[PDB]
Amino acid sequence: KTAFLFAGQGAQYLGMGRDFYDQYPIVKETIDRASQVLGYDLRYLIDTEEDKLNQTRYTQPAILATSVAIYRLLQEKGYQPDMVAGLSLGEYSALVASGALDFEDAVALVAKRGAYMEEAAPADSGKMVAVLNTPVEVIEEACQKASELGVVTPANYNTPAQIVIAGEVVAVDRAVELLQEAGAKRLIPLKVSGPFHTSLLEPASQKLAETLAQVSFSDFTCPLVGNTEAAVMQKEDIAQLLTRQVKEPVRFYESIGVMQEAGISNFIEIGPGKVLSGFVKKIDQTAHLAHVEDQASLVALLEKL
Repeated sequence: KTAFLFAGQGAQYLGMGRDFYDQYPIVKETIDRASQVLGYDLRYLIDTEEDKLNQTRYTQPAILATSVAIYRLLQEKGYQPDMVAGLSLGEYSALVASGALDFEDAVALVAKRGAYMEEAAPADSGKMVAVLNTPVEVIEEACQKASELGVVTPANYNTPAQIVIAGEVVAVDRAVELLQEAGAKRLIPLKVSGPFHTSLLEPASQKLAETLAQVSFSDFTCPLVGNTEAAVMQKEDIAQLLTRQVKEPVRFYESIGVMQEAGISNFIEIGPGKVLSGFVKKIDQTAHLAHVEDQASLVALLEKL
């Protein structure tokens, strides 16, 4: 019946979760637990350090702790998910919600993940273009022809009409030239992060694989649809899949199709932000959808209960 969709990097904002934090002990406990694991006050970072909040190595545990706290709050109000998924970093939040990853383990692990991603691909390096309203085949082909010139592949399959390509500057420029020729009307350059979810991140993925080998995963208490394979993840595959996730495409709409086939009717995006909700509305405007990131959005959800 219901899937929780967890936020990814880029949706953070100063003060996120603070309303919940003061009001709900399950929230304060979750954030202060992450603060202990980290060796610094995450609540103060989120509330006051805007530049650090936007630095990958802090963004990742900030969002994960905030999201896990929001999911845990939803659990206290009587919402339990039947399936989960999360956007990139949000996959780890979903791993925590799905019972497979310990919360304190997650917090340390994403601080490391963030670090490795940031060093291997800084926020201003390479290029990312959102290619709107063009067939997937065209985008893939364009990126293929352009690959002779360097790394360029689709990074984020968001909707059938919204695919972000990423990689190195010259190679990505050659890709959009091929797209315009092919007739692509709407190509939006993005200044969000390094070219994540391409082979450029292979060095990152090596370090993460060593770190992951140390992480001990548990049984899934609920099914999780993974970013990489757009399929329900199996316990024995988690680390191999998280290893590839940082250097391979995130396949969001295909994942939403697996959940609709599993018969899920209702979607709740766990904040910060409403990015996944925007995507699922395009995938299927008839799908029942809600997001929770703050007191107002919590009430809008609960008043249907």
